[PDB]
Amino acid sequence: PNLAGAVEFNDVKTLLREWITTISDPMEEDILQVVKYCTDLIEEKDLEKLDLVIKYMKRLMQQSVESVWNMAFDFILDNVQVVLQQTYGSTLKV
Amino acid sequence: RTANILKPLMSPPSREEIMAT
Amino acid sequence: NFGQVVADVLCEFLEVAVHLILYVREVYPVGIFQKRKKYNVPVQMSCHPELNQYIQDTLHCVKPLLEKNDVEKVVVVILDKEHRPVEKFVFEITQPPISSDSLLSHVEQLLAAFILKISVCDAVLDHNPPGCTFTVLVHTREAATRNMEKIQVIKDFPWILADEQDVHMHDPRLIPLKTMTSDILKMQLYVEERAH
Repeated sequence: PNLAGAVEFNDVKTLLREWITTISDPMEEDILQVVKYCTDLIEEKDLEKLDLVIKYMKRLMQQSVESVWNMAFDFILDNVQVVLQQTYGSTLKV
Repeated sequence: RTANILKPLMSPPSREEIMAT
Repeated sequence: NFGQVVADVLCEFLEVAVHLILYVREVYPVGIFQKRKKYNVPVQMSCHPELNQYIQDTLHCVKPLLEKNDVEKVVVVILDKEHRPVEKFVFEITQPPISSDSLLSHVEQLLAAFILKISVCDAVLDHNPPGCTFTVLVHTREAATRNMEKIQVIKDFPWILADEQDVHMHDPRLIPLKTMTSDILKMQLYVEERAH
């Protein structure tokens, strides 16, 4: 098991793509389901993927679409990082 | 903090002993 | 029974990766390294006989512990001149316990990509203060007497238990390079890098 909708990195890309670009909305359920996906990458010891997703979401969300996506990213980063701190004793990067 | 970590006793050759060429 | 062939595969790999790290992190001067090709990648490899011997004694001793799968992570530690750890290259290992042809070459295909990540890894790490030394640490799964025995394989090359001073790094920040899965091997390489 892993999946946002589903799975391979370059399909998780396309989904995050269609999400962040077209939507422009704070579906709070959905931000949450991304936090869960990220922290599960942590538990599955899958850090390469955790980093490509975090980095890709920085690119697509920081550029803007107003700012809703700016607090969202911050929020996802926060939770990923507290979990990383407990399970690896390390914060991530950039 | 526990002891399931192993280490060689011997050290790798120093930068100097290499430059000894 | 494959215990030994995966250990085989991994030892050949870690040698390549260790050498490359000492080159790319500049723990030894450019000039003792010779260009080579491994897993079809451009790599560097010391040809200083004692450095080579050192790195080999280490891997030879770890091998049997890989065979029985008791090693949890193998870590290459770069130390500053005060012997404080500046950064660690962490190879976290799993060996999931059967087989239809050319499994091994698919596994080496995947390891090749680790070698590259290492060779272009200056792009993501801050460079170290000069006069850095390095060391190898083997984290066992279990704290076990059996482990010390099977590692003591060369007299003239003893192992001891690590101190807190060997392992403590304050405030580590995490830079994953590569993860892989297969029927025989699951491994990830991340760097833990000192904060300031």
